[PDB]
Amino acid sequence: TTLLNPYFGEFGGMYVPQILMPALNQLEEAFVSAQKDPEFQAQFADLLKNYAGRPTALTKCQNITAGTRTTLYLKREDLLHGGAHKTNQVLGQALLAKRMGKSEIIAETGAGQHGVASALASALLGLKCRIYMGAKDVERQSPNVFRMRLMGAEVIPVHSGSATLKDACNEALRDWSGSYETAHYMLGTAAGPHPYPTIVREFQRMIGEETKAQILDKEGRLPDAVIACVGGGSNAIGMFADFINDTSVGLIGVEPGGHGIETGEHGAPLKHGRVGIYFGMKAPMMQTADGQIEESYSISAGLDFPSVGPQHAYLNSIGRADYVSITDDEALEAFKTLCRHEGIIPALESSHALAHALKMMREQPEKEQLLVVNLSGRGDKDIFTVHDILKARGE
Amino acid sequence: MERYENLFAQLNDRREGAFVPFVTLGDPGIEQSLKIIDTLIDAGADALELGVPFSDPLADGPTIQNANLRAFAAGVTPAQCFEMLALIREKHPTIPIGLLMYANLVFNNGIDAFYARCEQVGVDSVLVADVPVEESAPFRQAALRHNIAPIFICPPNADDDLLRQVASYGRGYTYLLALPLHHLIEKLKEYHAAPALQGFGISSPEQVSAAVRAGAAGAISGSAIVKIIEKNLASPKQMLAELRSFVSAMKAASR
Ligand code: NA
Repeated sequence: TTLLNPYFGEFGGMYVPQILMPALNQLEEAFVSAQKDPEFQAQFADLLKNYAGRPTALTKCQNITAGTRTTLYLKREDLLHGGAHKTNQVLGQALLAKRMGKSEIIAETGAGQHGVASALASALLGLKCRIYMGAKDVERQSPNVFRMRLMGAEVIPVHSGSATLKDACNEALRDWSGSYETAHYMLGTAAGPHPYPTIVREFQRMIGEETKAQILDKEGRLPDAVIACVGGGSNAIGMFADFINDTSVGLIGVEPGGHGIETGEHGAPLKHGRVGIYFGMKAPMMQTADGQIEESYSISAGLDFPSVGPQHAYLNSIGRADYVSITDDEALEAFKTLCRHEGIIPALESSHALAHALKMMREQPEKEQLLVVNLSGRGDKDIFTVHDILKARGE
Repeated sequence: MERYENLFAQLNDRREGAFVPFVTLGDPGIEQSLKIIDTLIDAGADALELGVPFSDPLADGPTIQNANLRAFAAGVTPAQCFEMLALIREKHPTIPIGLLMYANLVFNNGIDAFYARCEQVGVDSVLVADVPVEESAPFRQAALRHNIAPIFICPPNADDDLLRQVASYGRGYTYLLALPLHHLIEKLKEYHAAPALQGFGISSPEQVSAAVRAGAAGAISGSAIVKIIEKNLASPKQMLAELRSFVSAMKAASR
């Protein structure tokens, strides 16, 4: 029994062990109450504005579109405190945890960005934070681990399974099954069991709400398309949400193509995976012929989720949103182009969305179009990765 | 599911509890696993609970996780698991066999098809670890259509509504994982739930007797068995010895 529908069409659900159900029900109830509380809304907005830096700018590209009939805008989530859109929702979940009278936060991370985000919200709101991380991701992300420790977060390395993310994510849920009465599990994307896909969307929807008002004020019309990368689907659904009932606005999600869909080494389960049940939800995922969960691949660590939020699978199925893919090389080129023509270093994740926009622009240069790309984050974190590649190419 | 009915009927006439050990199929190797199973049986197990290796067991502790890894390294697949089950059933006709599955393995080739396959090889029950009662409908429905008992877990944080549902949808036995223990058993008998088996950390003979004495139809050793396998990976001969020894003791305690 639930207050809200845990499914979007046939995708979604709450496929978790019986022991976790009370936790999901308590959470859903607190979210509904909170959504109706003006004092909650007021508090959340205050943090976003006075701490996080919202609203973020809507920048018109000056040089990148020369010689085409495309007008490109970038929603600047790269300017948000923390450097990525993740901040919006961790703050929201942190408040909700407090409204529930919880005093501890649990989270897990891979690329490390969600870890850093959960730690900063917890430090600010006086919550105790513990983050599970797979050793193989730990050694690979020493910088983010250090950030987490500076902020007072306990980083618990997991010596289990593939000593990777999935083991941490399973240790994170195990911990929660025994400590939910005092701890909140801060899932880092618009996926997992209900009510997370709904909660994460709602705590990220300001992205789209702002963009609409900003584009109407600057251009006096809605854009022709809004584009965003999709790893788990939070920044994308955050941008799309407010535009769903506006049918003249195309919604385009971009999954990582890695080395190429045909190579098998990519991260596009929505368009190239198979429906399955995992992570507490029924959704498209990358799995073997016999149902084992495979690893996804992308140059950007933040798009390495082998599944996708259920709402995206639904939007695609009914034809409201289109999903495409962009390879490592295409993302690398868009990364270089933005630095050179606009003076902005974007995150490699965000670069996948930009690449697709550049593609739309260059393939039909005389097509008049007004596009908005969600620049989900800044790429300072990616400097070294990009550098090593271009050298391995003599550039 | 008839095998479970006949087992408990018998155990009652002997004022005895059931002792059900759990093991991951194919751990540490196909042929070794088959000898282990034959040993557990010969040593006195009343039934078996067998796990099928999954890539991401979000509902299992580390002892099981490692057993799962060991089975994958041995190149074990679901398909190979079904050939094993057929062999075990061909050798032991009356022993009830239950599987511990994860949703995706059951969903993969179609839910109905999975249960049809279980009916074929002789499986008696299936417990899908990550499917709560709220989402159980298509699973329990396919199970019943193929004469397979759908097993559900009754957690410590269970409420009255949960108890009612479990008692109503479950068959075979109830997997007992706060609330006073005997109280919990009383309520289940009241709603006419399948016989309850205690599966929480059963690792010593006194715990089995204590489970039975509290009104439970028996007990399940969740990882205690998997521990002996890991301890003796290097000595197959001795591994079987400690297994026989342990199981024998656990079962003597159910009397
Ligand atoms: Na993904």
